[PDB]
Amino acid sequence: MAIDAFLGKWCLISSEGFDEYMKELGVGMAMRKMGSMAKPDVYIIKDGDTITVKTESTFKTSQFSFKLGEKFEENTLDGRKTQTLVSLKDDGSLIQEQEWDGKKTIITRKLVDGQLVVECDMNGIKCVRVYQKA
Ligand SMILES: CCCCCC/C=C\CCCCCCCC(=O)O
Repeated sequence: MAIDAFLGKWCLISSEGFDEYMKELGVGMAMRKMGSMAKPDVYIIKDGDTITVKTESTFKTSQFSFKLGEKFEENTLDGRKTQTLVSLKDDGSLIQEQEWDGKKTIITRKLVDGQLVVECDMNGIKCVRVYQKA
C-alpha cells in the first residue's frame, strides 16, 4: 500500500517553527539547542509488516517500530514515553498520534514533490520539517 512511498533514508533540508514546537512539548533549553542544530537522518524501513522510523544525529539517536493500526508505547527523541498510534489516510499521508500525561500531539508525514514533509501540531503550535531522499 502507500507506505512503500515513505521507505528509505531521508536527510533534513529545512526546519521551521521547531523550537516553538519543542517549547510546547516541555523541552529544556540545551536540548532545544541540540534540536535546532541537528540535521538528522531518518530511516523509514519496513520488513514483514513491521515499520521502523529511525532518527540519527550527532546529538541523539531514537527509533520506534510498529505495525499500522496497532497502538504502542514510544520513547520519543526528547525522552517522552507516549501511547502512539500510526495510520495511513486515503491521502495517503502517515499520521502519528502521541498521547502522554493527558497531552496530545499529532505529527503528519507526506510526500510532496519527492520530499518527506513532516508537520507537527501541539496545542495549535505548528512546526514543519522537510527531508530529501539521501
Ligand atoms: C531531531 C534531532 C535530535 C537531537 C535533538 C534532541 C532534542 C530535542 C528534539 C525534540 C524531539 C521532539 C520532536 C521530534 C518529532 C520529529 O522529529 O518529527
